[PDB]
Amino acid sequence: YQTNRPETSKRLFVSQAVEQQIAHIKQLLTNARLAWMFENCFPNTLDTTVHFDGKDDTFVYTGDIHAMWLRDSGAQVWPYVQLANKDAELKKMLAGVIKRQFKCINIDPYANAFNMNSEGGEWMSDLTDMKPELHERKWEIDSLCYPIRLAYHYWKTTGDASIFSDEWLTAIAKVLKTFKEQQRKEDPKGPYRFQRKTERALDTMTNDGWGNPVKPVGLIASAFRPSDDATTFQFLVPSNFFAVTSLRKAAEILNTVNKKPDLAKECTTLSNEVEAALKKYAVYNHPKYGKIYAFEVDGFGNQLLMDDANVPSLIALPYLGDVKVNDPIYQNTRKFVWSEDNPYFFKGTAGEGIGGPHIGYDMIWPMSIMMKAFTSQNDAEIKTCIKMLMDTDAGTGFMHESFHKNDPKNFTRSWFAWQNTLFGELILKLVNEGKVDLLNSIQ
Amino acid sequence: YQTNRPETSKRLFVSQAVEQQIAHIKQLLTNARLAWMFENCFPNTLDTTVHFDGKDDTFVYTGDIHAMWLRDSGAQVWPYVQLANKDAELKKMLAGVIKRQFKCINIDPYANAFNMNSEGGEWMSDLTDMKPELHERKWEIDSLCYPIRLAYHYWKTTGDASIFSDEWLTAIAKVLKTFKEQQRKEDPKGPYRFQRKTERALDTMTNDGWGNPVKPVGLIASAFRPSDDATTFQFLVPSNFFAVTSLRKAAEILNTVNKKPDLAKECTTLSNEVEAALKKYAVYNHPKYGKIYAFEVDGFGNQLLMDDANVPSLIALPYLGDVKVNDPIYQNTRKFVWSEDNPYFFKGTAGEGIGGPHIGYDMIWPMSIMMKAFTSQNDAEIKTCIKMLMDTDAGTGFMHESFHKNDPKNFTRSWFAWQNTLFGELILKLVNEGKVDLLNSIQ
Ligand SMILES: [Cl-]
Ligand SMILES: [Cl-]
Ligand SMILES: [Cl-]
Ligand SMILES: [Cl-]
Repeated sequence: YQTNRPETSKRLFVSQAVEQQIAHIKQLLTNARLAWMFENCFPNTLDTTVHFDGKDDTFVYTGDIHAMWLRDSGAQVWPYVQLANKDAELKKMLAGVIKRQFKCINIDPYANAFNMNSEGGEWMSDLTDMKPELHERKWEIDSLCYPIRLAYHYWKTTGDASIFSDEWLTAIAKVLKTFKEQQRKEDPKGPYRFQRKTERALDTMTNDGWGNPVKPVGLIASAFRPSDDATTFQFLVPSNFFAVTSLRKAAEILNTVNKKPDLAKECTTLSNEVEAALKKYAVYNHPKYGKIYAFEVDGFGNQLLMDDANVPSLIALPYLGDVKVNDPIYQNTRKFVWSEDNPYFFKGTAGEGIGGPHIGYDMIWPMSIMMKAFTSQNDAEIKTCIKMLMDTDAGTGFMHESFHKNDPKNFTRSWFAWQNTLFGELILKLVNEGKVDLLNSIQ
Repeated sequence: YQTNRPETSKRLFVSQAVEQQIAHIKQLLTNARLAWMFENCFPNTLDTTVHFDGKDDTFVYTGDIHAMWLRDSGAQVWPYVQLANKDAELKKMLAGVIKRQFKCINIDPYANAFNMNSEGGEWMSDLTDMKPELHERKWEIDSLCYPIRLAYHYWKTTGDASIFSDEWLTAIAKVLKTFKEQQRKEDPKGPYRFQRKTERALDTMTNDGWGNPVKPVGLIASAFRPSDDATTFQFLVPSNFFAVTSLRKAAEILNTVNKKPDLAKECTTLSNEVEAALKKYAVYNHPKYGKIYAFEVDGFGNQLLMDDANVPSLIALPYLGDVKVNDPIYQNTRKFVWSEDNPYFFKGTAGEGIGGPHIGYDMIWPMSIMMKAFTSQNDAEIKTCIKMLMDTDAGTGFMHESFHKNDPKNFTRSWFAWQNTLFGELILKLVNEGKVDLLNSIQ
């Protein structure tokens, strides 16, 4: 099992703590293919996408899409944070990612994807207010949450509050401004409008670039989902849940570190407003499953019942920490989304799981199977998930965006560093929780 | 009030019976403005869009979109049928419209819009199987229903069954085939795929050209609506209702005229399947309004609650004859759609009514107001609607596609012959029902 990592000399960033963690997990695992896949995937972000300048900046590419997503970058380095106290260079690089993220938010808090400098690119032609520092300007609530999540974990783990600079203060004020704009209370249209001349229906917005109507009940409108597909009803439930938790983290930072209580209070009160509106509008009494969370709602009474593989998703709510895994409405939702009552759940000869309209019919995303494992309370279920992930990689040793339910050799995104990070993180979690016997029972 | 009709020498088709009807209504009406609008609108189709070859063919343009829609053409000559027994040339022309519609269906039963010959046009580059005889190929269930409706009413009025030729037999077989393909039972994708590179989200289809998934519960998928906007969930309820009725008319024709009892039974069997599925899936228990009809459903349990102005619409069900006007679920739906609980209902300084995502926020379609009048059981409501139509035409004396809720001078489609026909039809209906005194009470 020769590694599919790049040759040592070609790896973009090296962490001694990451290398020792990998050596350790390989030693513990008896399944040689699993160990090989772990080694391929866990460090892929560092091997292939990290540009650390040695000082205060880290730019992080997604993989086979050559720009930096706020979402991807916040996830791509997530499991490394727990190693930061053992590795000074790793710690500096992580602080650089967070500092870069806040600078990106400051450039445009509506934008999902950024260039390293001012290169422009193919989406300068989009019918929206573009700057050459942007790769793409799809408004996605979760773009602003992932950096807050990363920064909070980095701070709690390391005690290093120096990331909460004047650029952070500018950024978090932009986050509040943007979230409140997108409650669309005074104007159904507003400051964010997006169209693109494209054949892909979900890469442009309905109603002349304004999206489908919302009734302004307190939820935050998201123009696009974490899949980068346009929302159908703009009050995207998983992303609103993620906003609640992220604003509360922000409030704690603002009170404790910055002594900026007015901004903290604005975060707290907005979080409570969004949470109250989720309780009032995001629940659907399903005749089969009982009370479940809707995927998207419009505030008029429409509720879209589905899930999409991309995190934040319904199945992943407890992974991000937005609900407790025991939440009865979550457990009902979990049963619903992993069934043929979900329009984007697919089952065939090669496996089963959730995809979405991004790639279309019958294309299962490994992320959904990973999130089923992350949120499982049952060993047999976790084992089934891990074996499926091993048996649906087309022998590449990496995580893909999606694969066909009847043929894993038909797959999308060969080099998707967020997904590789998630797989490494999953295996590490399971080993650290004392479940190496379960993994070693895979023959 | 000088007429806005063309001068006599520029009128494309002249009917003696239509002129007699106009002169009769003008003499009965005492409101000069209303009489003027009637005269402008009722014959607009004949005046400006009809090309009858004197034999067996009539081509009918929409107005300011220079192609023939199966929907528009089937409605544009509808109110003239009742005059056909007294005007041989009008009769011949109507039979020519029908014959042309069956010819169109035989060219491509998935296509909405046709050229007179092989001119091609802007949409030849669409990502679908195009032919130069097509102006557009957006699959809309109602495209196949409007011709059957016209044909049945022409047959019942005139007794002329000569229109039900071998070309009809081919055509109705294609209708059955197409409807059944679009139940999507054995293949969730199927023979019809459509994308277009466009900034307009609803002018292309999701999921790589297949649209959003449907669970094959027996309903018929419509890729697009009568607005020409893509469906959100493909089992479009008003169109499925229209299909049931249209299939039963076709069964009657096939039994009585063509002596084809097996093909007739195939129509009836399908009608019964769609009807059963509408009962099981199309009803939503609205907490404010009671049981209502959903606008679109996917068969998985998703139901979209709204209405769009274009007929077939929810408000128009009794106009087309698909439900009785005192169906309790219909009456509940009627209250819901004409309310701010409908995302596409707008109220402003100029009036109120229903639009849709075709033209977008705040744009009300006169068709919705007309349909409210057509389906009204109250003289005062009827009078209010007629007054609103008169007060929202920007002084043009014609019916428009849409007008801004706060300013009727901001309007779309100055020359829209379907809409002009509907207005004439409405006024004629009210006079023929004995309600001229109501019309003459408008000051
Ligand atoms: Cl649009
Ligand atoms: Cl509060
Ligand atoms: Cl095993
Ligand atoms: Cl009056």
